Amino acid sequence: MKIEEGKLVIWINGDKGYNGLAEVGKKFEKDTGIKVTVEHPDKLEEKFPQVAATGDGPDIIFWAHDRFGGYAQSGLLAEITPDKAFQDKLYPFTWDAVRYNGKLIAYPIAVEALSLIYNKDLLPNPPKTWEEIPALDKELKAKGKSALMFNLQEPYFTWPLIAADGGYAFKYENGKYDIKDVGVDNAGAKAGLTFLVDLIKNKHMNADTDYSIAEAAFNKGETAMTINGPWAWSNIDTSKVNYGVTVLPTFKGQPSKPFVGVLSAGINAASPNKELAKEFLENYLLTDEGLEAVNKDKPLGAVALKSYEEELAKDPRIAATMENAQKGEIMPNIPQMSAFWYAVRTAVINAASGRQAVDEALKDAQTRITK
Ligand code: NA
Ligand code: NA
Ligand code: NA
Ligand code: NA
Ligand code: NA
Ligand code: NA
Repeated sequence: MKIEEGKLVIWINGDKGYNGLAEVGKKFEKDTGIKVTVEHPDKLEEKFPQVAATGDGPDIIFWAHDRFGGYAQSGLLAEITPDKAFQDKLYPFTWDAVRYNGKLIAYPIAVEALSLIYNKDLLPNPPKTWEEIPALDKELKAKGKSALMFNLQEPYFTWPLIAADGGYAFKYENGKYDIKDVGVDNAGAKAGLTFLVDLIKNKHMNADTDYSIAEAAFNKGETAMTINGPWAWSNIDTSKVNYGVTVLPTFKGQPSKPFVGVLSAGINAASPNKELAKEFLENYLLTDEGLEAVNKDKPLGAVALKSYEEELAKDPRIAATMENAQKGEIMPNIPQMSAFWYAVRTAVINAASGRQAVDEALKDAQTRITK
């Protein structure tokens, strides 16, 4: 057949633990006699919709859930059939990330979100609120340091604060998103962006701080805190910096709302191996031993499977990742989300520089996203 019956071909990106996944496949092959081939093609997220559109490609694809919206719109993904008992083995918010048009189209694997990263030697008790941070910065500036540096140029990094007091991208209801219910220019978003702009106006942050500056400042020990994700941990210079990772600060008593990415496993709609793929994903990969094999190769971060997350969370960085993810916002998987990134990027830049008042900046963004 076009996709070969009686084997599994799996695509996963080259920055994931594909050797560990291959070992899960080897266990599957020993139990079933079914060959499992793990591949990590370049540009696989672009290749997959091309080959799957002709009924070809891998049996299983692994990618962040938000890309699977577009795949599901094109009918590239099988509706999966986990029973209710299996569903109860994963944190319930992860299933929401893999619903499209009401139907489950993938298995959640792992969970990623921003956290507050802090220098224990500069700040052994990091702030629980954003409101504390101006006064803390003044104290640290007096001793030659700063409180907080993070990427202000990209809304992925500023949204956690902007949205804390009631902002949101699109309202989620019943496995679907309301494209008319956008939370970009409401009073909560205005409050959060005002607080951010005030941090800049009061000289606690510089409006041109980007990813490079924040990472370098924190790694040099110049700033007590940054905001970044699990991809950054390996790069933190632990020779210079005894760092911790914790829950993001609250604003107006409300948690920060980082976007959540859920690494997910979809089954090709054209696969003749859908029962094999289900068996592999449910009863080999989504087990403590299967996730351990992948994680030992390249860390997954926090995971969707409760039994293994409860083990991983002995690492406080992973516990913090999951806490911030549970309080955060699943990234919408709908096409209108592309309008969100560029509209909000523009709004925050214009607000932080003074080109636009906060209110008019967010109003213009709201209009574009809802057009
Ligand atoms: Na194999
Ligand atoms: Na406090
Ligand atoms: Na448990
Ligand atoms: Na264990
Ligand atoms: Na005002
Ligand atoms: Na409006």
